[PDB]
Amino acid sequence: SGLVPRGSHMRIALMQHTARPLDPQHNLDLIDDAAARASEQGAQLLLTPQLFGFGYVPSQICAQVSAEQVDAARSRLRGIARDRGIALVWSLPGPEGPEQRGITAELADEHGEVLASYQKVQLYGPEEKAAFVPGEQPPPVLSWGGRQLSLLVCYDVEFPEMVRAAAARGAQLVLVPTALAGDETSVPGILLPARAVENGITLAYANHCGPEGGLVFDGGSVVVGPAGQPLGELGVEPGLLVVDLPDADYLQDRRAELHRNWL
Amino acid sequence: SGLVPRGSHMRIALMQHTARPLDPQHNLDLIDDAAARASEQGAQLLLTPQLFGFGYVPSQICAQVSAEQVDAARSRLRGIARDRGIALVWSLPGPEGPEQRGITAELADEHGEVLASYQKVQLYGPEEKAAFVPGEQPPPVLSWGGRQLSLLVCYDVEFPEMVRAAAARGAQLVLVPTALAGDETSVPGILLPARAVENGITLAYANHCGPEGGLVFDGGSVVVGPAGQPLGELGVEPGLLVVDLPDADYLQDRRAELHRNWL
Repeated sequence: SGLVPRGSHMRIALMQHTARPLDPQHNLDLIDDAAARASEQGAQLLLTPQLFGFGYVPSQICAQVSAEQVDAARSRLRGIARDRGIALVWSLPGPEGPEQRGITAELADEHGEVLASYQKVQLYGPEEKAAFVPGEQPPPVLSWGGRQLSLLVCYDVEFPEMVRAAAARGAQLVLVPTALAGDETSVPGILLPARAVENGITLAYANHCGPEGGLVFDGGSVVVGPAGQPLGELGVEPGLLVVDLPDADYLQDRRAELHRNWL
Repeated sequence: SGLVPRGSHMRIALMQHTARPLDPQHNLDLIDDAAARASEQGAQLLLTPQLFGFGYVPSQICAQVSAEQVDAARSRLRGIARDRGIALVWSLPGPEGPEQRGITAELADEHGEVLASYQKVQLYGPEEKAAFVPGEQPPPVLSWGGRQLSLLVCYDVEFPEMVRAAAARGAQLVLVPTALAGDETSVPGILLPARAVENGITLAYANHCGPEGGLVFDGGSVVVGPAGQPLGELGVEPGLLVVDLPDADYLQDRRAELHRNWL
């Protein structure tokens, strides 16, 4: 949005769109188009929504999507990051067999090489819990573009423990593919701004929108800064949000040694 | 506010007012007046603000308020709960010597007998940290009026770990004397509603207001229900807020055994 400002050195983009269940040719063509568009606007990274490549249909992924088909979508996403020359964060099933995989988020750089991979720890509801194995590792944190970036996926961000875990390892910018349906306004309206304020961090949340898999996704993709203010936000239609990021001490004051015994 | 509705069995009141530093005769007369007023409106419990009886002046409490003077204010508050026949939550320095005490919150029943006592765990800024010893115990949770009540004080509630600690021990209604100054709108505007939503609990937050101890307190006392909605709220003037309480499963889903290693 506009020329790249002085005093920003990171421009990110978020893809909000409707996937077709079980049609990864169509869904990855959409991600390829968003990646081109984001790159034309001078974004360095595009964040895409949870399970976008197969559509958000956990039971049907478990029943019908083989490890080989997930690998093929993964190879094509690595091709898109490389061919459109933009870092990409996507979210696919994990690479193991259908009975042993989780839901993952991955960040690939502008060469197509995956720099960080994270397995969703907090699965939502009985369909996700039956279709995927929850992760057991804390979120990764890595230098990229001048900041420490971290990954979480959809329901994870509603647990202040999960965002606290990223921020305690140095995260400044937490990127969150999501798939939020059913007019759940409290998540982006109440919980995300608190996660940003209570850790002094920025969070980007890229959602589906529209009719998909028997649900109607909320859209509402947003980047929330460390005052809890939206730096940029979309409504309920497909869009590409592009935001330039500018260049109490809860993280120090918290009595973590007591808190960890009280959870 | 109005007759006691059908389908509410708990009416609470919150006192919002300006204390005079180092004048506990005046400040406890104000609490006595609020207690009478709350009881006339059929409230069963009155919540009052942090350190109200001596005023919010941590350095001057450390330097000039003896253990005997704190004990005298404590005895008079127990007299007010008993003589006005209403449970009272107040917040005083702890009962030990000036060098060893913390800041506490206490709940006394309508007989004047203290049912729960809690020592503030998260102290705010260098004056509070120099004047008081932080607590080391989790918040207490107890049946009262048909619900499980818990206590926290001012900055504690800004740590999702502290509210999570109360809710994990069964709290449904968390009562919070506070002393918030400097137009900190993110606390009641962003953080309190998240604490209520992310635990499915109700929180009552009773603040000072006006000119006191070289600060200007925000008022903004509020009761926030488990959707993050204000059930009742005051502005910036002295007032008595009276609220009738009606009669995702984050607390179950959270992976606490991983979270406690990641803090």
